[PDB]
Amino acid sequence: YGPKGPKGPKGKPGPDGDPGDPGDPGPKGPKG
Amino acid sequence: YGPDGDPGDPGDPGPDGRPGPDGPDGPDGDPG
Amino acid sequence: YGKPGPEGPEGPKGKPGPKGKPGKPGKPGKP
Repeated sequence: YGPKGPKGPKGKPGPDGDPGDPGDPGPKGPKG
Repeated sequence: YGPDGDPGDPGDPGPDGRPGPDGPDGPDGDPG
Repeated sequence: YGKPGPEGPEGPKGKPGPKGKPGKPGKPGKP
């Protein structure tokens, strides 16, 4: 038996994450 | 020769996603 | 020595982006 070969190249980077959660609501408009 | 080497490490986590959507419109203002 | 190991698996999907900006203000109230 012989020794195992060299460890392989690291994998490619993963795909992009999703867009973030929606922001909070705007404030109430100014009173008249 | 020997057995195949170990698999490479997993790739890097993918990039962070983009900023989330803008929040909803705020409620309209009170009558004066 | 044996042959090189295989390429590793692709990385996982990235984390969600930052939370979005606040929405715009409501319209001004009427007189």
